Amino acid sequence: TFSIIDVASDRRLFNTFIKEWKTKERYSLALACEKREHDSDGLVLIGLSVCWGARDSYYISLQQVSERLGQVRSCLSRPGGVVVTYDIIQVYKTLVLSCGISLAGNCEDPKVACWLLDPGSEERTLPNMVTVYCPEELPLLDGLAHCPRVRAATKSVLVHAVMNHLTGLLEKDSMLDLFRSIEMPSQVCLALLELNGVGFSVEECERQKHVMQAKLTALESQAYNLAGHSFSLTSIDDIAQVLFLELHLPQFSTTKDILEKLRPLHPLPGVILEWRRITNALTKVVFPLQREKQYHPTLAMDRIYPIAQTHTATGRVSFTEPNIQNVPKDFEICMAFSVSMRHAFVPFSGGMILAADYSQLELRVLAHLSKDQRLLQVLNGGADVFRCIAAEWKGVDPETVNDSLRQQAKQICYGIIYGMGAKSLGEQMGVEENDAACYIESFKARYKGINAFLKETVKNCIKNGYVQTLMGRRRYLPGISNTNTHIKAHAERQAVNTTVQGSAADIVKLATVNIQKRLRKTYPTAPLSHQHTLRGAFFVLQLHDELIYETREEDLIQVAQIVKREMESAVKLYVKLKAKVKVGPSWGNLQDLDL
DNA sequence: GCTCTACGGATGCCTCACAG
DNA sequence: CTGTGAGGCATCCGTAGA
Ligand SMILES: Nc1nc2c(ncn2[C@H]2C[C@H](O)[C@@H](COP(=O)(O)OP(=O)(O)OP(=O)(O)O)O2)c(=O)[nH]1
Ligand SMILES: [Mg+2]
Repeated sequence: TFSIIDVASDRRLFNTFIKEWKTKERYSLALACEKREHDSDGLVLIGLSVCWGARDSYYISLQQVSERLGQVRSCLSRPGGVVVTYDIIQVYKTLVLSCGISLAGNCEDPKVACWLLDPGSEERTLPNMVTVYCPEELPLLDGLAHCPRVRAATKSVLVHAVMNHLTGLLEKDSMLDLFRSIEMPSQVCLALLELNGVGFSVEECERQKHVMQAKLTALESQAYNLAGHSFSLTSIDDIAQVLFLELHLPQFSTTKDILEKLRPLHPLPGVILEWRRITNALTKVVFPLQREKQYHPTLAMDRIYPIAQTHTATGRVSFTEPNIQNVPKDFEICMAFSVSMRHAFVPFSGGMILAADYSQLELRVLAHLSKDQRLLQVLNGGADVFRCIAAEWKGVDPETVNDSLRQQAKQICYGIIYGMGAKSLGEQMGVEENDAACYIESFKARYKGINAFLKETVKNCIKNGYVQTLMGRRRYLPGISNTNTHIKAHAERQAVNTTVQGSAADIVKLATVNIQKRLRKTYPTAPLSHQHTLRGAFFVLQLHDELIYETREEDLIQVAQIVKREMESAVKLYVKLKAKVKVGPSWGNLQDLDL
């Protein structure tokens, strides 16, 4: 019954297809691109194929008129009417960049359902899905020359069948409400983030690169003079020589975090550390971005377009190649220059970067999950828990806690929460093994609800094989009952961390979706992204709790109000989700906006 | 006895042509 | 006949963000 009839061949047939399509509560949509060139209509994208069910596929050719594209735009932009596509983000970007079509409404992606049912598994290709979840369609795998009219039909029907199976599988696991309402709208928001791209000035990048390269030459001159000869800084053998071979205390694994008893006294290891950061910064941001930089003519600027992965074990969002998330924070260079690779990321003319970062997000989520009344009452009163942790660690007043010293407190807190042992805590605090063990013991005793939550999460993981987040995501950890102690402990730490961190990721995704909905309510006429062609915000980057939006100068205040309200009202918990909003002329130049 | 990501570089065995 | 350099991947680790 596998049919590939072409609806876009007759006027009346196409009209009947459209009128039956607008009433379909759930259909499957597939791209059909004959990519003769690497983002066009009739040259790259050839058409769209549809599938309502019962092994039926209808093809809408975008080749040799525009009324078909107009009606497809009407159907795809809020015709119920859930459209399921394979790799929704790339499909959304292709539709936008080829025809300016925005998928508005309810969208679904079988990859997202497969990753919900097994976050730690491998990213199943569509045939891999048909060979696992829906074996009853294997003979249809033939059809993926490519002939994008047949590959699209086969992909659409297979995606429809696979998503129908995954719908029942999610209903069994009680993830369908989370999948339909939170996971997929977050994917559409990430597609909008990829379409927008983050602004990027080469002029700032060029001057930062020039200063960094001058510093690299100076550092090489120092290192070749500090030791006595001219070695190679990119080969581990040379660093394992001189250091650990002449005077320094230890093949030898010359890496970071051995700063103790090495970086003091002889200053060579500090120079090597600075050289390695600046070199990593260059070769992983500056060079990759200066070759991945693209020119937006309408904005008359340069933009970096990242690619989101979203197949994360804990529910986070990552980015490949450009790695805008991993762009380093500002660091100082002495003769003093300030390498701010984020400062190279800029809004359009007459616009401002707006960044809203969740304040102690995972602490609040852990307080809600554990129902720990102590933590709840501490963090509902406006107190900064990380500041107090740093203060009690160092004995200084909490109001005088450095941001760098607060990062160590954050690391200590989250590590203790997520299974850090006594040796690692001693390393990260400088205290002895016994002192670190007593610190973890008193931490669990003080926050009784948190320790009870950890033990109960481990026990329920052993009983069920999986852990669950605040909004229903399950991660299966078969190693929880493994006989080997190391694997069992790793699975325990992963279980607790997945619970809390996946809950935080769910909260962040829902906050992003709510912000986007409110922004579209407030600015219905604004463009959805920078590739749809001003007013509103644009969501140029996501930092796992932080949302960079790149708003207009006059709309800054209203956008900040909207963003703060939505990030605080995303989910109703026993905690308050205090969001910290900053604005500035650049990503690397942001000032706190107490609004 | 922190977790997550990507990613490149590094190990670390497994196997195949191969030259003796 | 057979060790074997080489290659061939398969993962592990370090490092930057979070
Ligand atoms: N296990 C672990 N998770 C971390 C660590 N640093 C950050 N994370 C996770 C937990 C945080 O809730 C989440 C968001 O990142 P941030 O570092 O910006 O922290 P948060 O928003 O919690 O606090 P702050 O923003 O400083 O008030 O990242 C770390 O050192 N260890
Ligand atoms: Mg934060």
